[PDB]
Amino acid sequence: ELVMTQTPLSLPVSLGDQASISCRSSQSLVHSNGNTYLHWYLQKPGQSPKFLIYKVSNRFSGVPDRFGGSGSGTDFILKISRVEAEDLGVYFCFQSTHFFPTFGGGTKLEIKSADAAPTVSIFPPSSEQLTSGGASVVCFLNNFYPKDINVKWKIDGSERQNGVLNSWTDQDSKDSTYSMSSTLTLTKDEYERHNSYTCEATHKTSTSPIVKSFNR
Amino acid sequence: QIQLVQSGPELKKPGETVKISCKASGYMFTNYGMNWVKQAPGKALKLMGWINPYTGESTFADDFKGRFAFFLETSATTAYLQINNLKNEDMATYFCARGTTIVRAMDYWGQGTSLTVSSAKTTPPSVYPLAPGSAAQTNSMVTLGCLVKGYFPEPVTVTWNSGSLSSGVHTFPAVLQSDLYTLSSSVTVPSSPRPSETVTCNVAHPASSTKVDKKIVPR
Ligand SMILES: CN1C(=O)[C@@H]2[C@H](C1=O)[C@]1(Cl)C(Cl)=C(Cl)[C@@]2(Cl)C1(Cl)Cl
Repeated sequence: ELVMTQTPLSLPVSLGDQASISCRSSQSLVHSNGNTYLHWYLQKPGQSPKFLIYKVSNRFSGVPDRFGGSGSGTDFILKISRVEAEDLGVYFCFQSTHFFPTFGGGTKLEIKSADAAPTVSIFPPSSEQLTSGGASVVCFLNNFYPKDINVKWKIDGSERQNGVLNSWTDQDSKDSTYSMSSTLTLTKDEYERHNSYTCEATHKTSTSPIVKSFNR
Repeated sequence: QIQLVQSGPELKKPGETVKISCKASGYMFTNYGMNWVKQAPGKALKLMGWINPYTGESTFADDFKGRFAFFLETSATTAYLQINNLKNEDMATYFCARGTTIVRAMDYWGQGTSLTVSSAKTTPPSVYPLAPGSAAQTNSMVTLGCLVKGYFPEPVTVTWNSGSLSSGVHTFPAVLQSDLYTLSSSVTVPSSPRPSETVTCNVAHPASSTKVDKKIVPR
């Protein structure tokens, strides 16, 4: 199969700036007939993918001048001269030169902004959850930038990499930051077996993780 | 003019079969092929195959054999994707898309059809208050929250103070934990208006006709 590799996974840009993303095939896309069937698509959060560039450098009807596609053989580039807000979303390259057309893995065009440390808060199991026989400890790591962040959970001073479910919001519309929620779910027996519960957040904004803990 | 309108969201249990429609218009339905694309939550687009026009032949990627079928009701210019014997891995969103032979690409795409496969039965959520747990404290702002646990199917609608509170809120996508969904939502307000000024989350679950409010009190 033809493997289509896109880089980067995420490309932060400042509106108005230039943006360039790469697409590489494991096999040349040049067809025997002379054509190169390498296309580009734009998929907006929640919307249907939109046709942007066909056969490497040909703009689909209605597509803005600022979108230019280039390259050959196995290497391709899609360039956006002056990024507009309507261009944010996920770009996918697609080849149909070789039987069983394949898509690249996508490149998300996002907003760049200044670094921001996360605002971390920890919440012990509520009283009504406990009464009901459950015990979840939730941790919010809000409004941070860049998006890369790792969160660790320690129960009585030792790491717990189980019972943990994470969820992440999309980039914020007005302030371009990201947010994460991490909840450590454990049985009530377990919860009632330990005293200290910590939420450790590691982000480029610090040499030391941000730690939030509570001891029941 | 060209429109590809897909059928509504689908909720099925393993082993059932689903029929997703794609109603085309604004173009000669009999002159273009219809492609189908699968996209798993946050994943890449994956082409399932397509059904040629004048000929009626269907091609399927290797991953979609045996249980999948493509057919169309041309007299109504609609294309169908039928999935029999549903599996859990069939859970994803499906797109219908017109193909243009000369360019060997799909040009106009449908809006997408979400398909969920689960043995779980409808279930309203359990809403718990997330108030601080007597630690840390002062500064200019305080973050509060609500845990919406054990519901199904999606979605749930979360608001704060009936939607009056908007800027300080972050409602996170739901995550599956044993056939059931759980989501959390945080709100940050100035520490002076709380508990002074009430802060309450309102959780609604249409699927089960549920509407719950949970005032956050210093827990
Ligand atoms: C008719 N018909 C096909 O043979 C396939 C589809 C289609 O609509 C697409 Cl969209 C077009 Cl057009 C061609 Cl040709 C391919 Cl091989 C790809 Cl590129 Cl997948």
